Amino acid sequence: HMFSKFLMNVKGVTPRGSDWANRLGPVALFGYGAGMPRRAPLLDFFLQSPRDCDHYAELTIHDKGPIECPPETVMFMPVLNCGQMLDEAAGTETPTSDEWYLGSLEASTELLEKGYVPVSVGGDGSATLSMVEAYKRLFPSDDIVIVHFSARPSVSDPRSPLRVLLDKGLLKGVVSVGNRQVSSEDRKVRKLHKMFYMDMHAIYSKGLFCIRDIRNDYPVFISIDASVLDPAFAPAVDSPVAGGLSTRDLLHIMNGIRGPKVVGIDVYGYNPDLDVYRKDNVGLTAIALSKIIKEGILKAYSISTHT
Amino acid sequence: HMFSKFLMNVKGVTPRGSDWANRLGPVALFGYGAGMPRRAPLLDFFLQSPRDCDHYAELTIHDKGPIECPPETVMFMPVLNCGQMLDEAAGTETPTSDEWYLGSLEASTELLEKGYVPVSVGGDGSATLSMVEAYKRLFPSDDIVIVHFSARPSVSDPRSPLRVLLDKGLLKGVVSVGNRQVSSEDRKVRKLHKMFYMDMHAIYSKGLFCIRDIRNDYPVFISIDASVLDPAFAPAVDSPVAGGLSTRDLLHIMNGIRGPKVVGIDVYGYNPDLDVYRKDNVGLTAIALSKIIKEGILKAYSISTHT
Amino acid sequence: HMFSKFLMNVKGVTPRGSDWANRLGPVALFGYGAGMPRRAPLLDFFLQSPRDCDHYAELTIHDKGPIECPPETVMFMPVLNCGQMLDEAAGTETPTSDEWYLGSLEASTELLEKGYVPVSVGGDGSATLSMVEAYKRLFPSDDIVIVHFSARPSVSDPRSPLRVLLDKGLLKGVVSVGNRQVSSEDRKVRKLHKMFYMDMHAIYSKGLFCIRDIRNDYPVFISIDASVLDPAFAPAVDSPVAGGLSTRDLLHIMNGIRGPKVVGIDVYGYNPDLDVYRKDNVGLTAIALSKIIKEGILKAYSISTHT
Amino acid sequence: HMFSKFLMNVKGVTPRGSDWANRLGPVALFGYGAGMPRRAPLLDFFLQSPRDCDHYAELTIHDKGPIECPPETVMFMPVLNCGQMLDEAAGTETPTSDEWYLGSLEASTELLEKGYVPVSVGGDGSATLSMVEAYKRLFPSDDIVIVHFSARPSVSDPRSPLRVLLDKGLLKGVVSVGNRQVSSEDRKVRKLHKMFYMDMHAIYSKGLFCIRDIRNDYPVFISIDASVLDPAFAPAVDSPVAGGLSTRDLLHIMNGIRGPKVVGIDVYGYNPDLDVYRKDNVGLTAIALSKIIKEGILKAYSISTHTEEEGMERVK
Amino acid sequence: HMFSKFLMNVKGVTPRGSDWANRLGPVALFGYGAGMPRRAPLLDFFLQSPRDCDHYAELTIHDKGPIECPPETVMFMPVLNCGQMLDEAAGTETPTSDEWYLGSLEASTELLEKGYVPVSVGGDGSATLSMVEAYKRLFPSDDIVIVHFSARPSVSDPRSPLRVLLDKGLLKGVVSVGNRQVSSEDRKVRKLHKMFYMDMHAIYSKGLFCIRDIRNDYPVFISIDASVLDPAFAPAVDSPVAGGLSTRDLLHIMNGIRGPKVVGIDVYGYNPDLDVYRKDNVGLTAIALSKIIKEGILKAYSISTHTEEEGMERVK
Amino acid sequence: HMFSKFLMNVKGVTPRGSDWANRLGPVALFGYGAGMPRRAPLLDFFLQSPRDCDHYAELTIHDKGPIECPPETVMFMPVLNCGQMLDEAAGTETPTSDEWYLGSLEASTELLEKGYVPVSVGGDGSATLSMVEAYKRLFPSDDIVIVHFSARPSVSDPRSPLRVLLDKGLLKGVVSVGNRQVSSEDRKVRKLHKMFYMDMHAIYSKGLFCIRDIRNDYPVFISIDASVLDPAFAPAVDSPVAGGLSTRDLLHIMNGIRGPKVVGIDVYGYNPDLDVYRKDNVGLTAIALSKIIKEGILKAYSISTHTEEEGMERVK
Repeated sequence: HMFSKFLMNVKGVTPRGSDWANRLGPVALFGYGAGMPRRAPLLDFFLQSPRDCDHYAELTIHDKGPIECPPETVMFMPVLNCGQMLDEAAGTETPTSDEWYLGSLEASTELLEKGYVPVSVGGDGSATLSMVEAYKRLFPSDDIVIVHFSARPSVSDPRSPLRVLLDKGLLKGVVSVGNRQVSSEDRKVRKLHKMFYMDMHAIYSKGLFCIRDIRNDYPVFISIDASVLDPAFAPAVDSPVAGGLSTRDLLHIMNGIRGPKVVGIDVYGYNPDLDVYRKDNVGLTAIALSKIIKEGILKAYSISTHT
Repeated sequence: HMFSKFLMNVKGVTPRGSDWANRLGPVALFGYGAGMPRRAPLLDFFLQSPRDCDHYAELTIHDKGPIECPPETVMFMPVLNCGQMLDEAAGTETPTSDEWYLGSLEASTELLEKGYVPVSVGGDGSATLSMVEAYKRLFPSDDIVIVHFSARPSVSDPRSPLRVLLDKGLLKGVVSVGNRQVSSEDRKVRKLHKMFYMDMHAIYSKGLFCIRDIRNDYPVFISIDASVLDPAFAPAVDSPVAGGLSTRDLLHIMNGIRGPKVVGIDVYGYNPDLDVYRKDNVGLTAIALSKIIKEGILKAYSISTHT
Repeated sequence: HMFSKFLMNVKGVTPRGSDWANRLGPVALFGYGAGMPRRAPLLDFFLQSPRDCDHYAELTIHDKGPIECPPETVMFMPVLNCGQMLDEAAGTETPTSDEWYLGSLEASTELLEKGYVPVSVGGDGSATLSMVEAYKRLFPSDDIVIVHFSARPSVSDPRSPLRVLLDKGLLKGVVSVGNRQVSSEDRKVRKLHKMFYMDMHAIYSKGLFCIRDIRNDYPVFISIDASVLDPAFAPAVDSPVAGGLSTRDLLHIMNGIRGPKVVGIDVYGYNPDLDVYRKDNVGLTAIALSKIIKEGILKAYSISTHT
Repeated sequence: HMFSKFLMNVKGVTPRGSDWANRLGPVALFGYGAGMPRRAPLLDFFLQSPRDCDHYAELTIHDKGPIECPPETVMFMPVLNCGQMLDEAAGTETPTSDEWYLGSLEASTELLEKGYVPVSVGGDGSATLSMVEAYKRLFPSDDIVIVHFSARPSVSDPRSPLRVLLDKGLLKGVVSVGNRQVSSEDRKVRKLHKMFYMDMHAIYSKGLFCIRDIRNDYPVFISIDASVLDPAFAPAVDSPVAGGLSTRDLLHIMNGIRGPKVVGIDVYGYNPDLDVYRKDNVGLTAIALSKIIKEGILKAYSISTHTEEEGMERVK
Repeated sequence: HMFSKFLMNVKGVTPRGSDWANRLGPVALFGYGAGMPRRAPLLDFFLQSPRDCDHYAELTIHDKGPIECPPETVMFMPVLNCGQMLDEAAGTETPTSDEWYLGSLEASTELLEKGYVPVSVGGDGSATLSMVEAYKRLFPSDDIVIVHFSARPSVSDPRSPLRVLLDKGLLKGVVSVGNRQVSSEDRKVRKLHKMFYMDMHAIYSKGLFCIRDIRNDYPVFISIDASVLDPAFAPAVDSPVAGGLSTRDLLHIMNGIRGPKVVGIDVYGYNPDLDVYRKDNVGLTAIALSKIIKEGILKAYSISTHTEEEGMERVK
Repeated sequence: HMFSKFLMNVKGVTPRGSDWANRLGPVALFGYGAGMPRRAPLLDFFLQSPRDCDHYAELTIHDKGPIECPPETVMFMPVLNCGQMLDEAAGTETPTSDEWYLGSLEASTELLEKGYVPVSVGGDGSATLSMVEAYKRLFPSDDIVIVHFSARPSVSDPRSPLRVLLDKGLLKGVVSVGNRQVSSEDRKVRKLHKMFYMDMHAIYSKGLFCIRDIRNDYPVFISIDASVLDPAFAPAVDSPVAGGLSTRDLLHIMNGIRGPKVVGIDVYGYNPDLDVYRKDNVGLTAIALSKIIKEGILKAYSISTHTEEEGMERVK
């Protein structure tokens, strides 16, 4: 409804240039706000952040096409900024969770068929559900695995984005990283669906930096909940749980993610009303998530299935 | 005096059910406020926190008995909430350090003879002195060792809780973990009483996650000062010292604590007036200490002398 | 101009006692404010901080001489407090970057010829330029190497303190530690001047605590930018970059710095208007940098070329 | 014929008792000499070696049943000594390859149907083909994985035991350990049959005492060629290849073998005429190999699919 | 009698000078052949081996005093060669067990009272019993710990040297290193006398180059059985057990031995008739053992209770 | 004379083709027997050993050219077998030291000018002096570093090959690996010529599989004395020193050798009369050494200055 301006802009996105096949990318970036306050400054804060990555590459942000492939010598990575989905000036009505879903499912379908890798910033994680279904519908043959970073397994509620994808059998497998609050009900669902998981204490006690190897052949959807970070690095989350990952811990682990291609990326769990602020009113979580998004984009451009 | 309501409630606590012998536990929880502001929100914040532990077990909080042993298949851990010692509505008079001592010594004696493991939350660390003496008086034959987590050795002042226990010879040994501010006077007392210590830089440079082994046969009292954490994780401490433990560091190390039983647990050094707050007025230290308390309780239920 | 009171005080500093030759030290401490707000509380906050180091030694702060060598049994380390360079009560005029330079170059020249090791606290890093030139002019034969801790290489701008020293060929070599934002232009300058660097992800993935060895024979200038720390530990920096060093990480690495003597120390990049504050108005970065300064001083007293 | 005395003794073996209900074991031990000199003293030398193992347990060797399942915690491991297959006394004729096969096939078949874990000692590796086919014929349902210790992949030759098992499609998977002489034809067969391998240099550089905890749920056959050991430890092999495992290395690696049960064990590649001998005529390889056989027997009694460790899942 | 020539030479040894004031050493070296063949060439072969050690120091062998305490930093280690105990020339009679004991007891007694650290070479291990009792008789005040390198616990037999020392209550503690053949009766004695042990498989899995820094304050006797080494390195032992230490492994582990001083050293378990020989008749075990004896002597000159490292305390 | 047949065959070698444009190789292999018994079978035994290497590549031995540069990805490594230097058939006179030198000097000179990497097998180490001087005479511009594997520094004697090269100032640097017998005169020469060294105990304690990634840009000569290996792996050396590298250890360490190219390789210190033999008269050292020669040849074909890893610089 007030996604309409955002939706029509994605509809007219110039399709993948014919030199982007046999090539990872390009990356399509947009803002997602489901379950979060209307004022969502994370996407804009990212666009303001420096574009030099941890690895020796640089993001190139374009508000509109044409998005064309550069030489692999200069190593630039084009990002098409599709902006916020919610037109914050088109009204005061709050979109229902079903409206967020439909709008997200439509934007993902469009960006994927156009040949872009969709990267959603913000929201409560419901975006994961919509753009995984969008890929599965467009490519029913492909097997999808989800690498999910969170403090919680988030598969307790049958209406959870991860739980819905599992019950509908759209996922080949699930990799849960950094859980540190696991209920018995979570364990039952983990057993039933046979999920692979590495809880926080397990990662720590077995060399946190000693994570590099093991081969994965299936296209990967990367779902990142901000709560996977320790509250000292990411306070702006609902019901924080201490003893989590550092920002550098998270970057290292996600750098070791293997696969033939990235299905999509979801960064979420961020609430500006819960953040810790510097005296100049900049939030800690925004700073942390800004670099996570960047290295997520780089991963979408450089992911390999085995080394 | 205004501990009277709290004290009479402990007096009527139903003694250990006859299926709790040959069994670790149960755990008795109460609030302690000596040397700290009257508004002590840490205990209440803990009771509000999620009860799923790092390990696959769950705390079960009861305000009153009966506290009975469940099957070891369901793995529940009963915690008897005895509430705050200081009746914050009974007056405006501040209890002296001697009154805090007497009240704490009486509550500990009662909870121990009832068959409970006492866990004290809050205060300045003086609670350590009182419930160690309460155990020693009730069990003069048993040898007690203290595992003490702090940024400082805290044995300089002859009136320090740790120093008093040492001079009175109630301790078999002392394990100081994570010191990073050691005076020459501290070193003299460490030499005289032959304390085992692993300073912060020593822990770090010799594999922080490489701490697991070595056998201990003596019942352990766990004394945890919040200052042992780095100020980035626990700012709410008097005279903070940078370069400390992360929350995950602390959880890992305390998980490796060995012994036949836990004498008692002291979590302290927390001042709400010194904390760093999120925009929704929740303090970082409260979040950190909330999980430390939980895994301390779990340790009291699962501690083993050697593996 | 309003450095005049500070400058005349350094002019009358009692020269190195004749028992300080064949001996590392003493250390001269002063405040530097170039490129930063006039209210610079870092130096005063350090002087207020505890003086017990990580290692079993203690700083002894003297506002005036005589600064004489104590026995190596008591292990005291004299620090001559020269106070803030900018007389915050002498006027409202802001010194130009050229005035900061001249004033700093003059104070360094004086403190060095007096036999002191200069330690500058605060500013934007321009102090590095002035006291390295002061040493080179006084000792043209000696070869100088810089160990530089920063999130950025800071050699992009031809007017950067590090870049100027390089182009003028006053440095034997450059060790950049903890970069995590490297532009292509940075890489070109790193290649041209043949700088040794260990970027953040490289340090982390190859055992962060596994850094100890390798021999260095050249006198070392230690330049520390606060941005090298993760924003969770040091938020008070311009344009923060997540995924940085912890305070303990930094202390460990700098402890492994080898050399025959310390040329000088620069701690900078701190802006009180950008810090995260506790409820009692103490900044996190100030706490972190306070201990970095202390162990920097200790390094100036105990540095060795190889073990 | 040559195997007559041995076979009829194997027939009369009283099947394992009901006391072994859902229990690993027991183990049946016999000599196998295909492709090797007539004097095959490795079996005799093992039966003379100490019974105490690395881990705290004791071998108990028996020539005849009943094989009593010991009290739950005494840590005894009964072994049924079935003796030598070839009876050198009766006859002077060397069995053909196919005769060795049929002999090993029937012996393995009988012991398996009686509920024994067969452990073959000696030979050139042809035993691996026989007893794996004996198990697969008796239990077509079970999926078998082979852990193969050797200096060579031993699948280049179309007539090789392992290559035959793979071409017949009788194996779920193959784990080759300690190869250090791999031909191009080997590598062509490796990808063709998708077999897992950890070459010798790869084991060494990635911490020899750091071999993973991958969970295996398929019954394991353990095929051990002596050539996997360095010639300094096991010189009694044809065409020795330097740069191999130490006996300690091998014991550690085989101790990490995972599975619900062992389908069978084959220890081979030993030739007395190629050994290095002490002044009292005891060979070094035989010393090393008797230790290998013993810990192989212990593995058959205590193998497990994985070590359950809370907080982390296990890759299959 | 048989020990007559050796004993009277030991008697005439000029006691260590005053220059050794509060100093480790010196070391007295002698041959000991109890339980072993008459030709015992290990001592002669050691005296022929190079003097330069692993760590930068040089052995200086002497047959007669005075043994001058070298300048503080020249890194010379004087060794007093006391020769063979049994004189094969004088007489053809084999000494009984008790005669070996009394001979070793008196020799050890004399060298200790003269201020020498006794290093015995050869025999079956009976020397450990003698010189430990010689030290304990001379210094009842001192508490002794024994570090025992062997493939076997060697305390099952009530008549075993180590078992006798434990039953007589002459030891503060015992550290058994490298066991890989442990019987149930052994384990019963181990808990009964509360002896510390690190079996071979435990040493290997937990990083062989990762043995701890536990502080020891008691004087150490070092009892070294050659069987602790793998048969590939030391085949000249009775009943060899595969899967042992390399010579390098052993040198590293014994280099980590802590203590105020060494009470004595015994290197045994070597039999020339069981060795593996090169074409020029040099045995492998003798090569390995001479290196072991040398680094044992160096240990006696430079042993320390602990390495003081700031920030962390040391477990006793 | 003695080298007549060998030399004139070396002269007629057709120089490497233009297909080797900016390419490592090819390798020329020849026997060298200075200081050793007349029967020198190490070369023959290597030419009989399997061609397949540790890493996936295959040796292809040739007696005569043309040596065709193989397709870019077939992983063949052509080796030119130049045979034995000394022709035992023609004449019964032992060459003097200087005659060995001149023979090796001219052979090395010819092969280098033809664009071959010379690999010498056998001798006492004198070959190192010859071919390094042959390279330095042909390429005075290039700075050479020597990687020297030995149990001894081998620079005490003023007449030692390495000491001569250092005194003549023909080397940029020297990396001594695996020393375990270092005299005081050695240490005096070490600081005097500022040579880098990693002694055996230092390699072991600091993780044997943990040797660094230091970048080297100078052409490397690889001088390999068999004594660097433990006597259990290589007993056929003069005055054996226990506590050395395993064959595996050595292969790993030499695989980490960095450089733009190999100037030459010398494998020596082997004496058939000092070896330990199997019952079929095959020596253990020869087995180990043929593996060493093979991986040395592979190193000459695939050596690199450093592994470029993003984010961290390399110490030169």
